[PDB]
Amino acid sequence: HWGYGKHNGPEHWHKDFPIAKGERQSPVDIDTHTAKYDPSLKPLSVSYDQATSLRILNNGHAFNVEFDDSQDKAVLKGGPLDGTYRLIQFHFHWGSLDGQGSEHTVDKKKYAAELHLVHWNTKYGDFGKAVQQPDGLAVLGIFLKVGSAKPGLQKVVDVLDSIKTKGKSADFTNFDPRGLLPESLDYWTYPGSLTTPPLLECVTWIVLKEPISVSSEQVLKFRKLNFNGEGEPEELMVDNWRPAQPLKNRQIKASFK
Ligand SMILES: C=CCOc1ccc(S(N)(=O)=O)cc1
Ligand SMILES: C=CCOc1ccc(S(N)(=O)=O)cc1
Ligand SMILES: [Zn+2]
Repeated sequence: HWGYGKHNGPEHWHKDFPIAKGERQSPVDIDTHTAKYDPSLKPLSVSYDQATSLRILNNGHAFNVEFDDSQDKAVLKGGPLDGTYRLIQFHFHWGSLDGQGSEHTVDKKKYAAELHLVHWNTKYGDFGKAVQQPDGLAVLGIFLKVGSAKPGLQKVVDVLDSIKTKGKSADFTNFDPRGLLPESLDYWTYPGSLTTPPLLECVTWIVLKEPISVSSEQVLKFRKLNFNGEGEPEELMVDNWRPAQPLKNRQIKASFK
């Protein structure tokens, strides 16, 4: 089973998931000087007012806050996207130290963590079909830096004690993901992939320029989670990020000048 350890981490993934060495892998370094402003890019439309969170799950790789995606309740549209993409879950990647944890980097800078809000293109009917399409998913990525607390994150932080180990889930209703966004929706965008196996090349990445700030105490609580299941040897869930992959034949576009 793949993971983030010395013996099953990102350098090993290609042996079971050969697309790991593909033409549009994620994450990437965002070279801010080389990214080109695209004045034809529309503003993002984030419509989360009717979002229905259901549950939070430790899946052994991260924790997912899951949403009801059986109707257009929380959707992403506009920007580089054609059509409507429904929010299915969000999760984070984070480090063992404040100086690493993000998957995307900005001029080689690593942030302490990165939030991924995962959406699937409604024209494909469900998430499983969507991941088989080159325009199946839109993932909104948001960097986290350590400073002031993010009040809208605290409800997530406080439930983590109940899902410490792999396979644990807890009810998690009425959570409003709007509380996780920064003020600005300026973004970079490029075609890429899932950043974990199966590494499918199905994602339009939309990475916000403005990080959110979270407190040291908030990120410390992420680091108390476990990769392992209950009753197994404890391995802290930290450094669950894939490093930047070759950009290859891609251009990163900026929504802003
Ligand atoms: C649960 C936290 C909610 O966070 C926000 C934060 C801002 C808004 S808005 N765009 O209406 O001013 C709505 C919800
Ligand atoms: C197809 C099952 C796995 O689903 C996902 C969904 C999203 C991601 S990521 N880190 O690229 O946002 C990784 C794996
Ligand atoms: Zn992710």
